[PDB]
Amino acid sequence: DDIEELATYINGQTDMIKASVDEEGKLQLFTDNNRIDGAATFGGALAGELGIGAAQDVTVDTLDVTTVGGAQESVAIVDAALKYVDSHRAELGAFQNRFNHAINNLDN
Amino acid sequence: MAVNVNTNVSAMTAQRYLTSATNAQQSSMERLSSGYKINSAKDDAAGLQISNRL
Amino acid sequence: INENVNASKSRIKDTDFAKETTALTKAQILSQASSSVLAQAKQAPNSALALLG
Amino acid sequence: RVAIQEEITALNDELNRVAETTSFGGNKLLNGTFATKSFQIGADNGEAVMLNIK
Amino acid sequence: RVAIQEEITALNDELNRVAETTSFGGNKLLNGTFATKSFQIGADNGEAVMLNIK
Repeated sequence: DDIEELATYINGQTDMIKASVDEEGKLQLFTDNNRIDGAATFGGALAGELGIGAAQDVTVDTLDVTTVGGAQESVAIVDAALKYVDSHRAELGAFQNRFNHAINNLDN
Repeated sequence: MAVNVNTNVSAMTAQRYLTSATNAQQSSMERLSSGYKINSAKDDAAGLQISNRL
Repeated sequence: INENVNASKSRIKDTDFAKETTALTKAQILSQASSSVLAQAKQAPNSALALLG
Repeated sequence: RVAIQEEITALNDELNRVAETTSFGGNKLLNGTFATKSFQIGADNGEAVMLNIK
Repeated sequence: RVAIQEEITALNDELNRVAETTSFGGNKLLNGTFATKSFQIGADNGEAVMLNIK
């Protein structure tokens, strides 16, 4: 497998990790903050062959896309943001339904 | 709740979706006449630059 | 010289019927398409009055 | 053979020029400056395909 | 035959890619990571129907 198809393989194997290639073969590993808190430790012969890299914190505010590398990173950040927003939307939704059953209960 | 006359929430909701329905419909009826789906930068800012260069 | 300058006096002044006919045919489609758009665009005020008789 | 060499070196300039003129909007397809360019053809990230033009 | 081989290895990457791209909203249908999933298709519980995608 070449460098780019290896990134697709990792994405398919697990949804816990998002991987991509920027401009020369460097993998941009991603970690969703709302569920994978803590640093990620890398191991295996392939990890040593590549670069382990440091844990850099990125959000939508610092999300910039001027080169293809940041573009593959950005969709990963947005996907985590959308999941967090949707999950919090559900929290308000359950709050509304708990209250709809509260209103008709109080009337009883 | 409130069977009132001063506020019509249902009418307001129909108002908003009517606005969104004919805003996209107004966006159409001009891509067909012009023959282009890119005629203002608001449709696709990135598409405009590359299309003009091409 | 006369032969070659006459060739030069073509594609500079003299039109090829290939791209001109396709341009004319294409322009007819836009003219017919937009004219049909007026048909669906004139009825937009009609739908406005439809809400209240 | 001198006359043929004149035609040969003339067509040689064509080979070099065509490698410098094929652009596609300010790019350079056959110059060799077109490095490995990855085309994102997937819904999610990472599912791209790289293409190299020598 | 070398040229044909470049075509076979090109389509070979397509077979692997499509197996790892077909997702249906974050799942993986053809990667083999989709084990036996039971679909509840009845009023009460337990009488689901299993489905496996190899």
